Amino acid sequence: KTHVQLSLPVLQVRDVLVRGFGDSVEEVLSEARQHLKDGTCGLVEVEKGVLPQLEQPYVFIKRSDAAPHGHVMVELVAELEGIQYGRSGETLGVLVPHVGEIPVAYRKVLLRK
Repeated sequence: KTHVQLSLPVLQVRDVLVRGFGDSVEEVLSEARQHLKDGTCGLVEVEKGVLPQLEQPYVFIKRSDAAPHGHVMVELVAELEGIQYGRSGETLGVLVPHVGEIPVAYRKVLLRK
C-alpha cells in the first residue's frame, strides 16, 4: 500500500529518551520509516523550546492533503541546519524513536509510504 493507517503516541519532549533517529538526513528518514513500519515511532508536538531539546537532523510529519477515517494524510520532511529535504504542508510534529515512554495522546495519520 502507498499509504498506511498509523496511531502515533504523542510524547512530552522532556520524557523522550532517544532524541533523534541518526546523524544524516538520509539516515533519519530511513530510521523514521523503519520505526513507523515497526510501530516504534513517537511524535512530539512542536512548540517554543521543543526543537532545541531534540537532536538534528529532525524528521517532521507534514500534512500532504486536506483525512480518511479520521487519519490526516502526512509525509516525511527532514531538516538539518535550517535546510529541509522535502516540501509539504503544516507540521503535525517531530518524530522520535518510541522506547516505552507513556504518551499524552495519539495522532491518527495516513502515512505516504
